[PDB]
Amino acid sequence: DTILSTLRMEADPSLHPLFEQFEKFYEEKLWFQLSESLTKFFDDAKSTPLRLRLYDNFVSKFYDKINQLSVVKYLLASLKDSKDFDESLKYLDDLKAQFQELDSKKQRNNGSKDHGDGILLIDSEIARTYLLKNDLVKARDLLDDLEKTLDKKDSIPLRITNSFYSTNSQYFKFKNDFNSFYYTSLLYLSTLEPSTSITLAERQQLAYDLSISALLGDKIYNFGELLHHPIMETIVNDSNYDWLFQLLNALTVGDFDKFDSLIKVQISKIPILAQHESFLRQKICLMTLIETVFVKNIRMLSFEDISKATHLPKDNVEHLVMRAISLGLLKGSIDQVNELVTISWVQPRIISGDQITKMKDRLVEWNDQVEKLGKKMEARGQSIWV
Amino acid sequence: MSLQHEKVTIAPLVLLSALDHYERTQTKENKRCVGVILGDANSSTIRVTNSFALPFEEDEKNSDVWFLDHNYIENMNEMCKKINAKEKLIGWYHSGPKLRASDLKINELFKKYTQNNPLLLIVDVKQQGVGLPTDAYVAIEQVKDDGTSTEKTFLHLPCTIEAEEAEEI
Amino acid sequence: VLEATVLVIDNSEYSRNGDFPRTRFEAQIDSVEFIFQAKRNSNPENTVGLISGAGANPRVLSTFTAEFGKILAGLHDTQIEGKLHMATALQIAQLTLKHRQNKVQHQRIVAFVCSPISDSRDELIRLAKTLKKNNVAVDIINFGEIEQNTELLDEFIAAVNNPQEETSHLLTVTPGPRLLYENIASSPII
Repeated sequence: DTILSTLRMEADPSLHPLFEQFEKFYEEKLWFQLSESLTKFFDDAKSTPLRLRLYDNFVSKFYDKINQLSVVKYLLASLKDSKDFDESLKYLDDLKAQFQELDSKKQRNNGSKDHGDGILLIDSEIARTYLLKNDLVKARDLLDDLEKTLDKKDSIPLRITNSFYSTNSQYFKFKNDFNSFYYTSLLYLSTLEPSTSITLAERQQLAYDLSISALLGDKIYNFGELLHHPIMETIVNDSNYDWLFQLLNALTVGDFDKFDSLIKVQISKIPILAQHESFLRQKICLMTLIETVFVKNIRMLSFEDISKATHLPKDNVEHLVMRAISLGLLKGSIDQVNELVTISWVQPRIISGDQITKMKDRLVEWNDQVEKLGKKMEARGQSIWV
Repeated sequence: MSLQHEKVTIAPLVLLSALDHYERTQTKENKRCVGVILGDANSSTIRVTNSFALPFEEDEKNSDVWFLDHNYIENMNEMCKKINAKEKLIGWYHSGPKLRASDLKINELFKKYTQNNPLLLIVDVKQQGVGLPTDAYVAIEQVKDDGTSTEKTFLHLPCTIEAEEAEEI
Repeated sequence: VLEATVLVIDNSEYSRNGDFPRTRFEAQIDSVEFIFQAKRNSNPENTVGLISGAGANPRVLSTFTAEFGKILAGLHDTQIEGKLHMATALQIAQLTLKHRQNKVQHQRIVAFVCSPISDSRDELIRLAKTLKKNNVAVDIINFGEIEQNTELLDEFIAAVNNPQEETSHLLTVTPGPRLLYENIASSPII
């Protein structure tokens, strides 16, 4: 009741009944229902002094009675704003020491799991702080150890996937590895859980970063996956980042003049995009080439058609197809004496509803041909089919 | 984790034991029959060699009301080891006719008894098929085809019926 | 008396709580100990079962057995996770009672509840009447969320309420500073 009394008035009155619930559940060791309300108020932004003090006071008693997920989460909420990364690392090391003291040995029933997953989350947050500490190499090594542990734990039960993938995404963003950030963020979004979707603004910024990386990523040449994903619902309506959504739509469609105007206006929004403007123009050219190949069809092409459909001169089409073949978009072969660019298997695209009917009709024709051939074969050689 | 799901080989004895099991317990329609698929593994080609009956029970209701005896698996294991120590549990089979809802759920029960990933063997015991009535389904985790959370689901494997010297005769 | 029984222990997150020192989980394990010992003393021929009602859908830990070693090993390897889908657990327990090795032992069920019964009331009454029709005897030992569970526990017992058959006995003992198996020794058992 002592520290309970001290923390009772060190907050807002709206949070005071929560303190009463914490005190009531502490009386008869109902600490799981206490942790429910602890999570209830910890997620709320009102807990800025509470994250600083209530954790280190309350949970110091109940840290060895509750599932370690909530225990580590309560400390994580505290370290969402602090710039005490030295003492934050010391806090994480203390958490490791306590978990490797209780779960070290003397395991005698009482359920439990030795709570290795909490240790994995703690190490992931150590890597996160190291990234905040500009420990890029050390953070990378730590997350390598984390993925090694991910190989263990016999297909780990989610949760740790969220923190680990978020940590790798943050590392790739800080290292400006656009393709790695894109893939890791997509994996994290797929592995996201419905227990909490953190701050809507933070997830909006994450979607913004994902769009930036997709636009500035090398091994990405189809933005359909991002556009029709629930991650885009965060800025499916906002106008502050509507410019990049329009630019992505132009990228997919292949618009040139609209792309030029949008890139001119928004080149000053971030210097990161201004640095890689030429890469974005090459992305436009490759978009146009792929869409023209997929629309005009024809296993062959011509230099003039590519030049007209990509706005590049008839002398730079060759390098364009060089990049296209090297990046894996196509598997063709050039011919310059007579400009007759030859095209083979093309990068696959998501199939729409209309394409199903044509493929179904072609299937029907193929199956009818096969049936006719089989009927002829059976009829002709019935004397030996035994 | 072992990747051994490239090829599956079944001796005819496992399959005929499946048919005998189905015709023995008088299973009517909608009543699936399940047993264990004792064999040898740890190589690329998983090989099924011997089987036995299991007291699997399930009401045609909520998929979680499935019941299966835990002691029977180990009790059969001990006797079969006494008869032959070269045959180890490598999963389970059900008496067809096609994949059901609880297949993913019940497979996890055999995770501890098995050493590698448990093997599912569908047996067209009532013989509606035209080709081979057997197909393998190893439960593996891969990303969703709809761009959603990674799912631990079954994967079809090329199963070929092949006999040894003892059973070919 | 030859009496095949199954013990539906609860390992839900609410059952992790510690109103009974040390925890409701440990108290349930000790009650399972006492019930197994008492059934052994009454008649060693009786077989006991262990079914856990939490950890996603209920998982059978051991079939109808009379040996403490295997179930006790199972008790050490059942993590306290998930919620208590008591309807599915009761249905599974009914399914187990069909496969008694001794087909003469009468069906008995003792279920441990430490979480709200958030199940379909009509479906619950249907399950209770199905259990009564199969002459299945059910006992529920309530400690924990008594304010809610006792709304459906009495309904269960009034739906089973075997007059001449094995009568269902309800226990809703409020958490008290006495030993739990001492509380369950007299009222529900005898």
